[PDB]
Amino acid sequence: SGAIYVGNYRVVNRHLATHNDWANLVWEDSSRDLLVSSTTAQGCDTIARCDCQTGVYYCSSRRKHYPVSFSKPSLIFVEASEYYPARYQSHLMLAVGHSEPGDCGGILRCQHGVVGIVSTGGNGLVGFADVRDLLWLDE
Ligand SMILES: CSc1ccc2ncccc2c1NC(=O)N1CCC[C@H](C(N)=O)C1
Ligand SMILES: [Zn+2]
Repeated sequence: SGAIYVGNYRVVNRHLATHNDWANLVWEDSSRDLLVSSTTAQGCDTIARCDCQTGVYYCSSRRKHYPVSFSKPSLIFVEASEYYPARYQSHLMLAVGHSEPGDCGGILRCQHGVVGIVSTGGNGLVGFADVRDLLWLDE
């Protein structure tokens, strides 16, 4: 679990969005596993606007932060789960690191700010949904 709070927006994994997230929907994209909802309070976070490929992510299954080198956002095949059929997820970045399903929502950050959130994983792999292209989050 986990979310990004910037301005009057809350960014979450679309597969973990609540009834309240859907009732205050701003934008969602099943192909990116992202959902953004509106908030009444002003949010705590800043979004990176960069091309960093190194950063640090929070891993809830270890209560620890880990450094990672990650690929550029791309279209990656993702196996079928209880939430989605087998499909290509877009704007996804992969890295070597520990992750478990409950780790989705953990923030990936670089020196410039929030880069994205955990969205997929595998045997010694972890995937992050990029948010750096969503320029409207800052306005
Ligand atoms: C951090 S999530 C994770 C981690 C390790 C895992 N190992 C083995 C198998 C699955 C793992 C898994 N789950 C995962 O990738 N998906 C299920 C939830 C929705 C995700 C999506 N964005 O389509 C795909
Ligand atoms: Zn950066």
